[PDB]
Amino acid sequence: NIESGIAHIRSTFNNTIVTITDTHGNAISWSSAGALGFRGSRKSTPFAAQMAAETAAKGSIEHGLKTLEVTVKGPGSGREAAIRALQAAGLEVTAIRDVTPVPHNGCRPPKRRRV
Amino acid sequence: KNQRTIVKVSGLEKSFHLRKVLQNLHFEIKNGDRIGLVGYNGTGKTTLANIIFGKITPDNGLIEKSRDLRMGYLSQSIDYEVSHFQQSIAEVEEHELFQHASSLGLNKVFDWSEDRLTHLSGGEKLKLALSMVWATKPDFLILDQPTNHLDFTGINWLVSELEKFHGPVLIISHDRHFLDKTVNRIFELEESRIQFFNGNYSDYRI
Amino acid sequence: PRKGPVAKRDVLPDPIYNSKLVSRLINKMMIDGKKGKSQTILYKSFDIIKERTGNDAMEVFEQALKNIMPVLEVKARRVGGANYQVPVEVRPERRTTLGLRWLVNYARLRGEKTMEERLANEILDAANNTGAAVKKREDTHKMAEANKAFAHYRW
Amino acid sequence: SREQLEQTLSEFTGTIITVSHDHYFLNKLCDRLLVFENQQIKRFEMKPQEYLNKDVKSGDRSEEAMLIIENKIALILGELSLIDQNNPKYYRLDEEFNELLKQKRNLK
RNA sequence: UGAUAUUGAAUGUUGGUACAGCUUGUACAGGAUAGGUAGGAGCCUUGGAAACCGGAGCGCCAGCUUCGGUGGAGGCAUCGGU
Ligand SMILES: Nc1ncnc2c1ncn2[C@@H]1O[C@H](COP(=O)(O)OP(=O)(O)OP(=O)(O)O)[C@@H](O)[C@H]1O
Repeated sequence: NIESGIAHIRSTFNNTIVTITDTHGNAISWSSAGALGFRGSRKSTPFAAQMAAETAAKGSIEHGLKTLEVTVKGPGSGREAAIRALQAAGLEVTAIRDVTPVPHNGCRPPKRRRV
Repeated sequence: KNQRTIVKVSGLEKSFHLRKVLQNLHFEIKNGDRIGLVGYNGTGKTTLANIIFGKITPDNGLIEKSRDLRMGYLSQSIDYEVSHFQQSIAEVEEHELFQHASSLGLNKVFDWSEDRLTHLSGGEKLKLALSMVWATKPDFLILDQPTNHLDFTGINWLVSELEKFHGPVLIISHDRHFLDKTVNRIFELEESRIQFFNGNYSDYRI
Repeated sequence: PRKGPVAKRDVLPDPIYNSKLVSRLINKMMIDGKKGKSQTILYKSFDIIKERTGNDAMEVFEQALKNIMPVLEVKARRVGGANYQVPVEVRPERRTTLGLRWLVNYARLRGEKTMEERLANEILDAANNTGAAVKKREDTHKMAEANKAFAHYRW
Repeated sequence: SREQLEQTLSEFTGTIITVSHDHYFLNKLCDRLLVFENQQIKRFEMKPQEYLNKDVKSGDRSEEAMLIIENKIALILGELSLIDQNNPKYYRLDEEFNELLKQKRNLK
C-alpha cells in the first residue's frame, strides 16, 4: 500500500506500455495495448494508449495511489492519451517529464529503410 | 481418505465374434482419480465400462475391486433405469433424491404422472438418471456419455457436483469442454490398446 | 456534388395521420411509381398494428423507428495498404432515411404472405426492438465502436 | 464424425434447424435463433453467442448519447496526438476535451 | 548413477499418521447461510440480553463468525407457518 508513484509510459510506434511504480521504482502494476488484446496497427493508435493507461491505473488504485509523476519515453503518439487517461482515472498528475534516451553521438543507427 | 487403489485391471481381454475390442489392458483406478475415457466410436469405451462394472465378463484377465465397493453407473440405456424410477422411489431415501432433482431443474418430480414420466425429454431422462445415481451414495462413479442432452444448468450442476464427489470418477465423453473442467487423466482407447495421458483433454490432444 | 449542398425535397403530410414520416415511408415502399399500392399497404399495416397491440399505430410506429435510427455510421477510407472504416455521426435527416430504408428492406424479407402483414410484424418487432432491422442498427453501432480508434480520420 | 458433419453443414445451401446444447457447434452453424422463454417462442436475428452476451436495453435510449459523445472524444483525442502543445490549436482542443469529459461523467 | 555402511549435529520448508483445540457447513420456500442424528422446555442473563461502535475471517454479495469498546434486561422456542 503506497500513495506516491511514477508512471512510466513507453510510447513507441508499434505499442504503448504503461508501467506504474513506487517512487523507488518498484513495479506496482503495468498495462500495454497488446495486453488489452489490440493487434498490429491498433496497438499504435492513441485510443489504445488511453485504454492501456486506464487499465494500468485501475490496477494501481487497489494499492492506493493518489498522486503520479509521469515519465514519457519513445516517439509514439500515445503520451497525451495515456496522460489524460491517468487523470480521468482520478489520480492527479503532478508533472510530466520527457525522458526519451538521447545519445550524445554513440552507437551507429540501423540503416535507413528503403520503403 | 487416501489414494488406495480401488479398481485394478490387469490383462483384460475381450472379443466379440472375431473383432478384438480390448487387448491386454493394465490400469488402476485410485481414490480421487477423475479419469476421462476417450476414444472414437466403437473403440470399446462402453464395453470397457460394463466390464469394470461387471455387466460383461471378460475372456481373460482379472478385475480386482473391494468386495463391498458400491459403483454408481450412469450407463447408456437410461430408458431402462428411468422406467424403473417408480420402483426406485420405494428403494431410495426420497428426501436426498428430490433434493438433488430440484437442483438439476426437475422441479416437483413428485407430481409427474406416469404419462409424463414415460414421455420425458431425453434431457429430463438424464437429469432424473443423474439424481438417482447420486442419491444412492456410490463409492465409485462411472458416467457413460454425460452432458449429452444437458443444458447450461445441468452442466454447471454436474461439474460442481463431480468436484465435490469423494470417490473416483470415470467419465466416458467426447465433449472436450466437459472433460477440460472435470478430469485430470485421459485414457485413450485406440486399436484395442489403452494409452495414458496426464492432465485434461485439451493437453491430451496436444 | 462539388459545387455544394443541394436543395432537399419536401413531402406532404399523410392525409390520415398528418405525418411527414408516414408519407416518406409510403414513398420508400412504392415500386415503379405505384404510390396507390404503397398507401394501401401502409394503411392496412397500421390497422394491424392498432388491432393487434391496441395502442395507437402512430405511437407504435414512432417507437419502432426510434429503435432503428442509428446515431453513428461507418465510412470506408483506403489508408495505404489497409482500408479503414471511419465512424461518423449520422445527420438527423440521414437517421430517418436509414430507419425507413432498413425497415422496408428487412420487412420485405420476412416470411408472412402479404406485405402489409409483413410490414406490421416488422414494426412490432422494432417496437420491442428484436427484429432484423434492429439487428442492422446493432451491427453499425458495433462497427463504429470497434473502429472507434480511427474516428480521427475523416475527409 | 463431428468435424466432418460441421464441414458439410457449413456448405449446405438448404435450411438447417438444429437443437444442440453444445453452444460451439450451434455458434458455428446457426445464424438465427428461436428461443423458448417463458412459454413463448421468439425469433431472434442473431447468432447463439451474441444472444447470450446481450446486456439489457434498459438504458438503450441513453447509450445513443454515450455513443455520440464518446465518438467525439475519440476524434479530438486523435488530433491532439499529432500536434505539439505549443500550437495555438492545442488550447481549443484541450478545453473541449475536458468539457466533453464532464459530459461523459454526467451520462454515467 | 542410485540405495546402504563408514555417518554426526542444528535449523528452516513441505507432505502422511495419531491426538487435541480453533472452529467450519448458503438448492428453493421459510423471518434467513437449515451439516447429520438424539433429548428437548426451559436456557442464558451486573458472571452482562438486546442495541451502538471499532477490529478481523469467510462469503453464493444475502449475509454468518468471534477478540473486543458503548450498552444496560431482555433475547431465543417448542406453538405458528414454511
Ligand atoms: N455385445 C456385443 N456384441 C457384438 N459386438 C459388440 C457388442 N458390444 C459392442 N460391440 C461392438 O464392439 C465395439 C465396441 O463398442 P462399444 O459400445 O464398446 O464402444 P464405445 O466406445 O462405447 O462407442 P460409442 O462412443 O460409439 O458408444 C463396437 O464395434 C460395437 O459395435
